[PDB]
Amino acid sequence: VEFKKKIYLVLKSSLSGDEAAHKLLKLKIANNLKKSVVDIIIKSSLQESTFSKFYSILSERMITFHRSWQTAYNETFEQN
Amino acid sequence: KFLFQELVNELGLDELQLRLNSSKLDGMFPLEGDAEHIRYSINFFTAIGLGLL
Amino acid sequence: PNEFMQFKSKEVEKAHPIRLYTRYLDRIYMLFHFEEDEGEELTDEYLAENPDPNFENSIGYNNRKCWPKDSRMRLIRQDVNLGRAVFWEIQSRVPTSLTSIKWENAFVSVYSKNNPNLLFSMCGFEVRILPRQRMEEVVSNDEGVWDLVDERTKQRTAKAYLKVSEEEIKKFDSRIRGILMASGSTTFTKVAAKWNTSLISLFTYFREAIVATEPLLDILVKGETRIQNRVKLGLNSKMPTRFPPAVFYTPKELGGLGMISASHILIPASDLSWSKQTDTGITHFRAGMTHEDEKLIPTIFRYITTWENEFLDSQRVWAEYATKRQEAIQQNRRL
Amino acid sequence: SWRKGTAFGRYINDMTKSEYHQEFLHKHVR
Amino acid sequence: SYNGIGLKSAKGSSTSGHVQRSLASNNRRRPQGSQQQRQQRQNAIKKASLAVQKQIETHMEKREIEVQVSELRDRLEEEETLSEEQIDKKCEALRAKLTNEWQEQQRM
RNA sequence: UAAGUGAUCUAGAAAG
Repeated sequence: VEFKKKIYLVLKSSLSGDEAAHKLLKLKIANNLKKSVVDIIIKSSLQESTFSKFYSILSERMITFHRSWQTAYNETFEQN
Repeated sequence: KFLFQELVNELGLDELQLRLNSSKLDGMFPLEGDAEHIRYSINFFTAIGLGLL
Repeated sequence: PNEFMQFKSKEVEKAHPIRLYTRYLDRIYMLFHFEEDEGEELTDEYLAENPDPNFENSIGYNNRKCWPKDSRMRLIRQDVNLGRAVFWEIQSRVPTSLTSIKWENAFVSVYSKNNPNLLFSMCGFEVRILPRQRMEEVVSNDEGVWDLVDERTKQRTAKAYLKVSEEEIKKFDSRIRGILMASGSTTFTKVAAKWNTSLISLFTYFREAIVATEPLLDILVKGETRIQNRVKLGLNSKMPTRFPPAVFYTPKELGGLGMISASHILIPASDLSWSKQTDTGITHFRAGMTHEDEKLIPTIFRYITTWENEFLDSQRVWAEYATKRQEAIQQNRRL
Repeated sequence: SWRKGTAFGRYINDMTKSEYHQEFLHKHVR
Repeated sequence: SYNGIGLKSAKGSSTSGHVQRSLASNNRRRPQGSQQQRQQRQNAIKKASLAVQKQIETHMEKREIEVQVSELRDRLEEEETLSEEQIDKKCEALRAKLTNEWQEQQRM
């Protein structure tokens, strides 16, 4: 629960998506919750009025970073 | 529908078609008829501005 | 009559060089779409009129100084000449006794073979329009970029990167300064309220375009810290440990101040010497408004719908409204 | 052709009257 | 500052002036390798695609003859042919025999 | 042939 909150805060505290992405990567989150993190991000996106370039950029960055995050994004898509 | 709209807006129609053509696309674009089943997909894609149906 | 910048036909639109025009409040915005022949004519008439042996006139040119070297208008002997020539022509067109159209107060941007970007300021923006076809690699369209759509094809034909104009930044800074001064008498809550107002104005006006301008970011951090020191100075404290972000960013309901952070942002600080030449991907993040025991205060920028989203969204919802109005008419009901 | 159709087709020792001064005022008023 | 990239100095800024490297930098470090398939596809799409040659051939041919001449020169200059007549005669022979053979070639 | 090492300002007293 608090993990989720933390993630949300990290998202919000950024200006542009890139910053947010950087912050999330710094978090050092293990392969376990990467999917969960992605889900959280998605939900946050949903909460807003409209789709933001921000979230898209963040998604891109994370995806680029490590194969694990690519997998997470995929599986999140499947879940959706 | 929304997703497709986004894609078209981003990539382009013909370009999009080319891209998808390169991919498999079983559920979106079935070629094997399956008895008035392509009708469904075809119908749905006529709802938005799409060709090749 | 025409709608804003529509045309009865394509032919009429194409007939003249002067494809678009708008005078936002004593600041005209003439868009010309020359052909090679026409351009040649213009350069000829001007250059013959006002000669120069070297390139020469490239210096004393009103470039967009906010943008980076290979981003802003490149200085081609031809294109620059055309630009200057165009300006001269325009000046000739208006009588001097009526008004002062001095080159010094005129930015001329050019798009061509050798100039891929197309710049301008309007309503205190700086907008670098760059078409998709000219871009070497279309990356994930960043934030603070408007993907423009061609009306015919409905494809994202061109991008428009957005900075905030230096002038607007200066104005903002001045506002902050104003707030700061005449506050020895003023109480903390009032000060913070004023600052909040200032910030919301600055964003809600140009929302998306803050991402780009590093100077504006700097101002926001600097300004915000100055405001904080107005409180902290007020208590003759002015000290980090004893003003944790509780006191500032907590709302007025809970004994806070209601200060709205546009601060705890990580400031994108790319390689300053390279960044001047070309736009970099943001590489290194500087720490903006920091604190000991860093609770990640959310910004304000995330909670304002960025303009492009607002406008696409607007188009959708208004379309929907239109459709339902028609439905109402057909059904003969009050929608 | 298109350029035809317009209406118009083709030091002082006073600190209050210096070119710098007037210019400055122009700059710093609006 | 650090690598052309830190803040000029922490005084002024009104902050730590702490300077993280982003972790999108790894994305900007390897976007060509990550999005190699974007260009790869494009490349694939356009991946299918006399006088000089004649001149070269001619050179080779004449050159060959000249090699024969050289060889003659070698044989003469090394092994008992101090006179100029020997050289010239040899050259003549080369011309006759060589251009005979090459006439044959032409005929074929 | 596919990750995450690192840069971290301040700082309180008088009189007004």
